Amino acid sequence: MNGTEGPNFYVPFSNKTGVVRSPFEAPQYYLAEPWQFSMLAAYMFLLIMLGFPINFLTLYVTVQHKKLRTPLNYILLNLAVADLFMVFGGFTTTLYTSLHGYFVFGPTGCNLEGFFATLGGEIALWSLVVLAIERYVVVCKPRFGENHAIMGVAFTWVMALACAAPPLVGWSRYIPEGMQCSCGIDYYTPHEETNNESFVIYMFVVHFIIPLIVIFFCYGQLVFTQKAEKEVTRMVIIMVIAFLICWLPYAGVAFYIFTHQGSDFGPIFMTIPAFFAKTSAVYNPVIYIMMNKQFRNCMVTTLC
Amino acid sequence: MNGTEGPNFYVPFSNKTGVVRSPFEAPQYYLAEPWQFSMLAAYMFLLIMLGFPINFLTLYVTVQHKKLRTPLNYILLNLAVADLFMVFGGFTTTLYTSLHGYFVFGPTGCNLEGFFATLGGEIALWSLVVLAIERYVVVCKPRFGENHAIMGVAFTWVMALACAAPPLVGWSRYIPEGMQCSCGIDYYTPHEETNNESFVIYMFVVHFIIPLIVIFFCYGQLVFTQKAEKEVTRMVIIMVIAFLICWLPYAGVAFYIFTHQGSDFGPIFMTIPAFFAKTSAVYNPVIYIMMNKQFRNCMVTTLC
Ligand SMILES: *[C@@H]1O[C@H](CO)[C@@H](O[C@@H]2O[C@H](CO)[C@@H](O)[C@H](O)[C@H]2NC(C)=O)[C@H](O)[C@H]1NC(C)=O
Ligand SMILES: *[C@@H]1O[C@H](CO)[C@@H](O[C@@H]2O[C@H](CO)[C@@H](O)[C@H](O)[C@H]2NC(C)=O)[C@H](O)[C@H]1NC(C)=O
Ligand SMILES: CCCCCCCC/C=C/CCCCCCCC(=O)OC[C@H](O)CO
Ligand SMILES: CCCCCCCC/C=C/CCCCCCCC(=O)OC[C@H](O)CO
Ligand SMILES: *C/C=C(C)/C=C/C=C(C)/C=C/C1=C(C)CCCC1(C)C
Ligand SMILES: *C/C=C(C)/C=C/C=C(C)/C=C/C1=C(C)CCCC1(C)C
Ligand SMILES: *[C@@H]1O[C@H](CO)[C@@H](O)[C@H](O)[C@H]1NC(C)=O
Ligand SMILES: *[C@@H]1O[C@H](CO)[C@@H](O)[C@H](O)[C@H]1NC(C)=O
Repeated sequence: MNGTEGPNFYVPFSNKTGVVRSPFEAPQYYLAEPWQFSMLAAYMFLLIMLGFPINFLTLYVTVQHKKLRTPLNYILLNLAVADLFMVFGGFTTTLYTSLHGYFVFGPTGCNLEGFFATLGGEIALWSLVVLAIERYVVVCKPRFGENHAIMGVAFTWVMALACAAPPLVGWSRYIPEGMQCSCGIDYYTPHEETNNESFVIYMFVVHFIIPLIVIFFCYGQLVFTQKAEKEVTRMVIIMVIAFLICWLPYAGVAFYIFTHQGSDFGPIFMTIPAFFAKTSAVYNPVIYIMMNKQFRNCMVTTLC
Repeated sequence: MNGTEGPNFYVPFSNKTGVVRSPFEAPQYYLAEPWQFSMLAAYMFLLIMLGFPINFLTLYVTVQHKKLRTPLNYILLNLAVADLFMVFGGFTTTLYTSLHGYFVFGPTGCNLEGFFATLGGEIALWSLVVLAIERYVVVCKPRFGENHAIMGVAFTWVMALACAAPPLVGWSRYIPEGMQCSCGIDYYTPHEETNNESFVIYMFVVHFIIPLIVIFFCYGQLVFTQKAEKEVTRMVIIMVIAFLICWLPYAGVAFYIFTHQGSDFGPIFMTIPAFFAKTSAVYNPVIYIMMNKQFRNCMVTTLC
């Protein structure tokens, strides 16, 4: 093995020189310089200070304006609420961890950082499944109304909790990654007590591949088969593209590690894809403002 | 003396145990923990990422709309330009310095950090003198026009360089302060080679007290003697109040040090008032948007 396994961690750094220390006990300065950690903390402080206002505003405008009750309006409001849980439930721990260079709050802090990012990411993925079905029904007419949109909202939380929750209670586990200042699913160790292998297969099949198959089925039916409907279909296309840009690098590296456990990689290998993925809390309302005229006008009316 | 003086620095920390190292050579971890430096860097990254867009938008909107040519519009455009110089000329060095825990760029980096902050702050203060005169002339009628406003703009640069430039070329000097990750005027040492004492008296009399006398003489005329002119006067009042909030804590501490050289103070003593003062690069265009209806409508028009 080229890294160091402990009871509840896997450090991507060899202990042949004796310097490896648990990421729950001491700063991780042996594997990176302090200025590198301070870049993580500065990046996290930015996302917190932008994420809270742009998601609170999206929530506030939606509730204030009763005209915003299309399926798109409901899903975007749901994403704003899940984004706020990521910022305050999860990102507050990332920032504190990045300031000191390790999980000062220990395994509990790791569980908070990982759970809310896994929860929020899967709400976004299953929301895109809901919108793809809605677009397919609306455009191909093979009616999707208010009830179906709200039923879809509750559906996203059920599926996302079915992915984020078991690692809290004994199926897989959340474990620090990269420079050890963020947490994710354990792709690194067998750890039979938690049946790690079955959960990763379950996560990738049910909560990655099956949703993508549904989205591209509905899209395929769209392509091989009015102005207000076109504006919504155009935004959903960009929402899916943005999701792929955000999460595919992380998905590929995680799957590579899972199929190459113990291989020679360093802390930076997962650090960059992990922290790039955390932009997921911010970008959806930015698309919303740029690609939905009615909502953008409501925000200007509310703001001014 | 309760601190440590070297050839070009004064560290507010006793070298009785021998751990003091030059802030141009080594990280300053002997006087503060790494997470404290990381807090400075996260704060500076915030100010750069906010400072550049809000000031650039003010410049762009002002140039685009030919109607924005009042004396207030010219001064706010001048402030947006000086703010941009602060962000890219000065704040980039602060972020890098605060990431590493010391002035890796050395005395040149200290000169960049201090010069552009002193220049930009003095442009703001002499701009308030111009606005006070313009308000007193228009309201009390004892006519101020485009020529007067632009003449005032050039006047603010001449006065600000009369304060900021001599420390580059031998009258006083810029020296790190606090946790040593920002730079300002030498209030700490005699250093007769650069005639430190006479510059500090010159700075406080010519570039603090004389401008405030002029501002409060004009205001005193306003108080103890239409709708469009009231809005401008209201905005100038808040600009003055905001300036005093920003700079009075720094000015008071710096004057205390100058009259109690060598006394027992620590690094936090000047750190917080120093870094609070750096909000000066962002706040003026915020007031602009909230308190000038014409400019706010033009911004909304341009951005949408
Ligand atoms: C990396 O190796 C070092 C050196 O063997 C380990 O440090 C020792 O740990 C044992 C177990 O508690 C102690 O009894 C020794 O006193 C430690 N020695 C020193 C010099 O610290 C360290 O635990 C290893 N790190 C990991 C994460 O396994
Ligand atoms: C603080 O005191 C220490 C200890 O006296 C100084 O370090 C010494 O500096 C001399 C002069 O260059 C060297 O010859 C010694 O070898 C140094 N000793 C050690 C242990 O490094 C240090 O220069 C002082 N710091 C400042 C800023 O003046
Ligand atoms: C390095 C230190 C430099 C310090 C010196 C800085 C000087 C700044 C002055 C610029 C004048 C620009 C003139 C721009 C003319 C604008 C004309 C305009 O818009 O109004 C015309 C109107 O007819 C009028 O009566
Ligand atoms: C109009 C709105 C104004 C709003 C802003 C109001 C600011 C009030 C405080 C000013 C700072 C004064 C600094 C005085 C420094 C004295 C420090 C002192 O005595 O401290 C000794 C000790 O040894 C040190 O470590
Ligand atoms: C810093 C926080 C991180 C890296 C959180 C990680 C969350 C996951 C393990 C997310 C997994 C996935 C998605 C939410 C969407 C794409 C498919 C998955 C299963 C890789
Ligand atoms: C971090 C950068 C700092 C602290 C820059 C400091 C700049 C000055 C020394 C400015 C001085 C003043 C003003 C510009 C306005 C108020 C009066 C002074 C002389 C304190
Ligand atoms: C560790 O790295 C070396 C070098 O690439 C490799 O040969 C070895 O198989 C790796 N260990 C594991 C367990 O994969
Ligand atoms: C250093 O601190 C002590 C304690 O307050 C003080 O008495 C002394 O005057 C200080 N040194 C100088 C040079 O003022």
